[PDB]
Amino acid sequence: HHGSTSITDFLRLTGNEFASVAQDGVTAGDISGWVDSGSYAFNALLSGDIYKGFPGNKIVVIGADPSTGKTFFALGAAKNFLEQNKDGIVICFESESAITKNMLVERGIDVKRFGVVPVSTVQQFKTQALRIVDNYEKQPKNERQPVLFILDSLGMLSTDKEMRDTRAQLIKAAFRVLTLKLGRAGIPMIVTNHVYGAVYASSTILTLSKATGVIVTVTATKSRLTKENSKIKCLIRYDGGLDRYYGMLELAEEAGVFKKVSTRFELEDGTKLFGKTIMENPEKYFTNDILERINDYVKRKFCY
Repeated sequence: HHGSTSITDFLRLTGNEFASVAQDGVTAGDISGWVDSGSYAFNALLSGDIYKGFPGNKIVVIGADPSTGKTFFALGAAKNFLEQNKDGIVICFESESAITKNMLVERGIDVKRFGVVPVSTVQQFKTQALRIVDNYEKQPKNERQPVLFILDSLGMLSTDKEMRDTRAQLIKAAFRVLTLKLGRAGIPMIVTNHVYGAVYASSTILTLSKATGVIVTVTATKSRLTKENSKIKCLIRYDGGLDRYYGMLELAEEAGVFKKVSTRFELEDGTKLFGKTIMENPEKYFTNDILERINDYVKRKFCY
C-alpha cells in the first residue's frame, strides 16, 4: 500500500483543506492581499510598494505622543477602506470617549458602516472582538463583507484586576488568539498606542511624530516587511483621508525621477516646475510612467 509519495499527497494526508504546495500560490499569505492606506508614500513604508498598503489579515501598531493625531491617522485609513469597499464595515474598539458622529460625518466617513464598541479592559476587548470574529468566521466565505478593525488605544486599556499588575501576560495571550483568528478570518486591525504590551500586538510597529491638514513623519520603528528606521511624510487631511500624493515629491527626488535644479524641479523631457506647482496638480505630473519608476526605487530603499 505504502510506496513513493509526492508533496501533494503528503499535504492531502494532513486532512487540512488549506495545506498547499507553494507553486499553487494559495497560502493564507498569498490570499490575504492588501488594504490601500490612501497614501502612496505610506503604502511604501508599510509594504515596500506604493500600490499595496496594510496586510489584509494582520495587526499593525501605530504609536505616537498623545495629541499627535493617531486617532485621525486611523480614521484616515478607515475612510479609504469604506470608499474602496462599498459594502465594507469598520468596527472601532475605543478605550477613550473621543469618537463622535460629527467628527466622522465631517471627515466623509459613512456613519452607517462605522461601529464603536466602548471597552475599558484587555478582557472586554478580547471577548467582544472575538464574539464578532467568531461569527464572521462561521459565515461562508461567499457571504462575508470586508471588515477593518481599529483599537484606539492599547495603552489606555486597563485589566479587570486593576479596575504593579498580569497585564503583560493578559495582552500576550489576547493578541496570540486575535492574531490567529484575524489572520484566518481575513480581518486587518490597526492598533493605536500612546508613546511617552505593543511588542505582543504586532511585529510591525510604526511611530508618528508631528511636523488642508496635519503633516506627520511615519517611521518603521519595527517591521517584518521593510527596513527599520525607514521614514516617509504623510498628510492627514482635515477632510478626513490620508493624502494620496503628499510625501511623493520627497521620494521622486531621492528616486532621481525629478532632479532639483535651483528653486524648482526638472523632469525627463526637461520641464522645470516649483514643488508647489507639482503638488497643486499631482494627477498631471505623477503619471503611471513616473509612479512605476518611483515604485522601483521604493522596492530598493524600503526592502534593502
